[PDB]
Amino acid sequence: HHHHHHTGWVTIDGRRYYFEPNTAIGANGYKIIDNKNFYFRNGLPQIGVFKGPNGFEYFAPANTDANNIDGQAIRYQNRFLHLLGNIYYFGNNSKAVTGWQTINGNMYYFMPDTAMAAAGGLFEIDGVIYFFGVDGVKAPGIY
Amino acid sequence: QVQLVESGGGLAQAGGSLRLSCAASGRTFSMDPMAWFRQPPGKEREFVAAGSSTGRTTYYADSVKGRFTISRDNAKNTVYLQMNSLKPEDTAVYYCAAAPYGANWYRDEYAYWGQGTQVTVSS
Repeated sequence: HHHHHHTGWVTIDGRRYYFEPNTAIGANGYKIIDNKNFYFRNGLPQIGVFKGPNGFEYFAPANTDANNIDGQAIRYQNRFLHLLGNIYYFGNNSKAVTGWQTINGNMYYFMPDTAMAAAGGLFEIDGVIYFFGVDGVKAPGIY
Repeated sequence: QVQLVESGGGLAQAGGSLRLSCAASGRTFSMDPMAWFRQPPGKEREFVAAGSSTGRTTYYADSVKGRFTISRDNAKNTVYLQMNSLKPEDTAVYYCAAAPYGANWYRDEYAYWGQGTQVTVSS
């Protein structure tokens, strides 16, 4: 295997990994550890927007809000997140919105599986084709 | 703890060139768009340029299109503004910015702002 047996939090090559105490293999999926939320792949906290058991959270780079560490979910309220070329909108509960949304008078569609805005072309949603701008805003009309 | 620091400003003659650098520290910006804004005397802050996380996709104010070029080096956590064919109209305090939280990158809503560097162009 790629890793030897470790348990709990360990530092490897400049990153903190979490290994399951009962199996000594890297953690996978969402976990709250000491009141900090992470989304793991093979022990390594992932950085980005991922779906946890109460919706999409922003698992942020270190020092984004309240001195969070790499991959720790952060408070992120009532604003857009423009990450890696993709567009999200976060509500008052610090979760990314999904489906049809009206924001500042404009209509968006946030993909249910990724929370990313449909953007930059024609998208088929529930049998109907719509046009979305590069900014994720739905144009007038049917296509 | 996070700082954006502009350098490369100052005086220049019309038709000439300047290169601004904005060095970021305290947090990695490789996932965020980065931008330049400017504030002319008496007027409000205005959009100049913005570049995507990798640097592949760029947007420019109509005023500066063709003359100004935005680029970035993520290994250095730095964004640049190459200012060619300078005009007296370009005279302004220039600000670098990162991580927009408004609807689009043109809007003056960014999570991090530089201190600003004075640029003066003479006729």
